[PDB]
Amino acid sequence: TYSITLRVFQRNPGRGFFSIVEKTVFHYANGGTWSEAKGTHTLTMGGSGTSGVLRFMSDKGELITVAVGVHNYKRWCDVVTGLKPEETALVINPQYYNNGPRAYTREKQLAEYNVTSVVGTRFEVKYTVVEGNNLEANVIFS
Amino acid sequence: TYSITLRVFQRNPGRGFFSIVEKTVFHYANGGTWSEAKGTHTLTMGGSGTSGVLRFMSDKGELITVAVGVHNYKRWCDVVTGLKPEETALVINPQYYNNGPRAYTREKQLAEYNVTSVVGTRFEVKYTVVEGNNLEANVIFS
Amino acid sequence: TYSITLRVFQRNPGRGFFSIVEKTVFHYANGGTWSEAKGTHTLTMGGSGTSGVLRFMSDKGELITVAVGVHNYKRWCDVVTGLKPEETALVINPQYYNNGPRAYTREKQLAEYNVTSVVGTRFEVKYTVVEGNNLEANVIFS
Amino acid sequence: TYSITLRVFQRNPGRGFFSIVEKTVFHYANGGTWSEAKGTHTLTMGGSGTSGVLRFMSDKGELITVAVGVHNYKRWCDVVTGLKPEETALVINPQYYNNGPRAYTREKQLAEYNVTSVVGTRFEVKYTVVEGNNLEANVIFS
Ligand SMILES: CC(=O)N[C@@H]1[C@@H](O)[C@@H](O)[C@@H](CO)O[C@@H]1O
Ligand SMILES: CC(=O)N[C@@H]1[C@@H](O)[C@@H](O)[C@@H](CO)O[C@@H]1O
Ligand SMILES: CC(=O)N[C@@H]1[C@@H](O)[C@@H](O)[C@@H](CO)O[C@@H]1O
Ligand SMILES: CC(=O)N[C@@H]1[C@@H](O)[C@@H](O)[C@@H](CO)O[C@@H]1O
Ligand SMILES: CC(=O)N[C@@H]1[C@@H](O)[C@H](O)[C@@H](CO)O[C@@H]1O
Ligand SMILES: CC(=O)N[C@@H]1[C@@H](O)[C@H](O)[C@@H](CO)O[C@@H]1O
Ligand SMILES: CC(=O)N[C@@H]1[C@@H](O)[C@H](O)[C@@H](CO)O[C@@H]1O
Ligand SMILES: CC(=O)N[C@@H]1[C@@H](O)[C@H](O)[C@@H](CO)O[C@@H]1O
Repeated sequence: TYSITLRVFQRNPGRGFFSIVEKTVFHYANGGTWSEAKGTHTLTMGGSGTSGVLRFMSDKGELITVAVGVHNYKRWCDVVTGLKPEETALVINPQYYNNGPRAYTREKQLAEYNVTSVVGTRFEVKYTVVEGNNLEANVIFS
Repeated sequence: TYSITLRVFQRNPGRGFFSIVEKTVFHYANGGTWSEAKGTHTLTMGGSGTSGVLRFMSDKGELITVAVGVHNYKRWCDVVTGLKPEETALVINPQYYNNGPRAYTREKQLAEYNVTSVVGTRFEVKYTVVEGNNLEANVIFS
Repeated sequence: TYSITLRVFQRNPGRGFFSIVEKTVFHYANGGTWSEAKGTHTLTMGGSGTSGVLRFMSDKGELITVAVGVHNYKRWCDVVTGLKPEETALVINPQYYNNGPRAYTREKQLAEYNVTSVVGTRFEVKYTVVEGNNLEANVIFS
Repeated sequence: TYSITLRVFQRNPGRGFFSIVEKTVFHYANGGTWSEAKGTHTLTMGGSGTSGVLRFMSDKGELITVAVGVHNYKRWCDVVTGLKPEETALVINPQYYNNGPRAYTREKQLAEYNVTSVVGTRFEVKYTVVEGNNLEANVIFS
């Protein structure tokens, strides 16, 4: 099994406050499950080769997704911003597979990624434990 | 908009205790979002014609999904039991659409549904507010 | 240290639906902390001789407290029903100590307790692991 | 009635990550209740003259309390850091009343407060809606 445990940091009240509105798990590698403990979020997966997505909405209406997973035994991540209401995590998660338009990002096996949305919100995913089967990352909104 | 607010009742400790492991929203009708308040769960959707799925796992390992949505201005529900780890909510939710194998169940526009899993767990979804745009249902595990 | 992990089973929609409105920890035995994981609640305490209280409110306005702790190396529990709004958990938890009016109930060291309230709600606390330092109980509203 | 709604912003992973371990409500003004919605925390109180406390613990072991309430129709707040395990919120909340050692801080009726702890964690409470019965504040750990 692989697990990825996420801690969500929110830095700047001027951007609003984000909460989870959707959590998906892709079906490869015997799937997996999201759980919550002590304010953190863990994605537990049946092996290497799958992922999950958290979609967040701010109290100012902004929609963004955070994807994390393991590809060929190495962690990966992505953040997609500027989403329309119909672009749910259910739409987004599969786009990393089956030659979809986000596969290239999974293939990078990134330990960190940064993006600013068009409306000016900074997002970062930074793995703090980057190797092995019990991975850890901070997700930072600013 | 349509909303469906769910209250989860668990009746029988002998079946174990269930918690949410995934929440999806289908992309029709401008999508929608899950939220939590006072121990309840609300799916807020952009109009009639979409749905969302909660997947639950018990502390005894059982996996089941609960689907709720609105089809042609009437509520619907379903429960799928006996799921394998790879049959995530991300797999299940789309199966109600595009002539998928669960579409017939959405088309029934049920205000209640009952099923017992092969391992003996009873599940019921029962709408308590069955008309209008602010729907309410109890989800009962036993 | 001692821990008590609680699973809350709400059986009967006719009583309405309860959510937590307060959680206290008494200061003996070097105190302790409440945490949440996978829909459960754990009180971790620094030794034998302290306790914590969860207060619940139903969406029909009913207020009740559940107390759990360890007294002379044995678990105890209590449920107080029919509470007024001014009777917060902060009021109730100390009443088990300093020769307060609920001390006798702590002293019973009960592994199960059943009480039905003035509005008809049935409450049960039943420990499923009743000995040792890693205690487990079901809290059932019916 | 008065309500205070809190949004918790954790800015700095270097301080570790905090989660709630206790929530108390003082018994004046007919008491009150904590609730959670969309990742936020609301204390609802029966009138002016009471308060509640959230205690937080970081995954590095740090214990701190945030107190919020209404005194003579004006909001107040306080943050206490460097707490010992025996100094539970149940100990701290009453210290603002009955001529206790923190009463002066309540009496200040602060709309903002900044304190940095012995281990270097910066805390700020800042009310964003500072008048009326529907109060709002950001709680920032940095
Ligand atoms: C071992 C491993 O991670 N295998 C994965 C496989 O499961 C699938 O995700 C594929 C997608 O292009 O990428 C890899 O081959
Ligand atoms: C108005 C309405 O609910 N329309 C829906 C549409 O959105 C889609 O879900 C379709 C699937 O067969 O079922 C209906 O036509
Ligand atoms: C060892 C042990 O549990 N000691 C406790 C002590 O901590 C205190 O709670 C007292 C209350 O009357 O009951 C016992 O003596
Ligand atoms: C109206 C009002 O806020 N009254 C309060 C009262 O309830 C109590 O908290 C007291 C503490 O010294 O401070 C004020 O007098
Ligand atoms: C502005 C923005 O959010 N762009 C995203 C980018 O972050 C992401 O890596 C890519 C692949 O999923 O899709 C979009 O280009
Ligand atoms: C035993 C079991 O869970 N059967 C489910 C049924 O409940 C559901 O309505 C149907 C359509 O989704 O799929 C399966 O037949
Ligand atoms: C009806 C009711 O809630 N009675 C409670 C009882 O359960 C509790 O054990 C006792 C001591 O705390 O106080 C009250 O008698
Ligand atoms: C370093 C620290 O946490 N000091 C606190 C201060 O913040 C608080 O206002 C006061 C009254 O409660 O108690 C302590 O002096």
